[PDB]
Amino acid sequence: ESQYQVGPLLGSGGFGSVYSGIRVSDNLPVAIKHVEKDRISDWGEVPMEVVLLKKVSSGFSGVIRLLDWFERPDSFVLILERPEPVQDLFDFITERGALQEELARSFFWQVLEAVRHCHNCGVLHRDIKDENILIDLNRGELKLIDFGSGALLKDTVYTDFDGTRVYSPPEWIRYHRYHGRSAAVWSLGILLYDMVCGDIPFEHDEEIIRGQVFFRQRVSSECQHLIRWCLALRPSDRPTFEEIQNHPWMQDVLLPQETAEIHLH
Ligand SMILES: NCCCNc1nc(-c2ccccc2O)nc2ccccc12
Repeated sequence: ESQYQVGPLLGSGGFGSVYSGIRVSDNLPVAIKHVEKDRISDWGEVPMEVVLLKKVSSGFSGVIRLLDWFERPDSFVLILERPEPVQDLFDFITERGALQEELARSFFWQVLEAVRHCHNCGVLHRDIKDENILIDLNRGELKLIDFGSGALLKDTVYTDFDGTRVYSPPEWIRYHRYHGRSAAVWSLGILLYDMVCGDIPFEHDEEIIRGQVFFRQRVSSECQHLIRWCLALRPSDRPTFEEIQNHPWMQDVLLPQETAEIHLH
């Protein structure tokens, strides 16, 4: 209360309410996110989201870092990093339409680096999508947000999910079972299609199940191939992170600052 000055509401939804703010001591820009305890589904040791953020908030990353948190009688309050100026990937794509492949290559690469960092830290995000990706527009750097539906990463089967359905894999739709990495890779396929086409490939359960990809925009063969690989119906047929980043479409990525200079300035 006295440590932060609160500004505008930035967003609200299933994750709670997120406000802009300034840390009073040093003027550091922050985001202040409130969520009601009753609206919290999962807990650890605090909300699971706090556990997962601390595991990935150490060191530098393509993840929005947790700086502090507070418990109130009926809510938890998270103090998060806030780049300025910033825009989420959903609003960016909405404003600009399908992204040029060079731009999509750079963004997608940074998303992959961030997700690998989560996985190395023992964290599975479970809601990778355009709305959960922030763009620092000056540095051309991408940051993941919203670990509110994530879990500790494990090698056994998940039978629960509360992420975004249209990014969820066919095995979740049919069987209510998935494994972490291969489900992550599927959502990455949806994300990459979204970047180069300006919209998601599937809307209904049976389209996800059928897994046929139609391209509504001109997209290179190499990119279509990577997308179709990530969206293989058999989880085991999907690429590993390593195979994604060694894919020919992923070669010669721009540096983030180059990306900002060319595409964001
Ligand atoms: N797509 C909704 C995004 C609303 N804005 C923002 N949302 C969040 C945010 C939203 C949900 C969960 C955790 C989070 O950190 N964190 C932000 C951090 C800095 C700047 C903006 C932010």
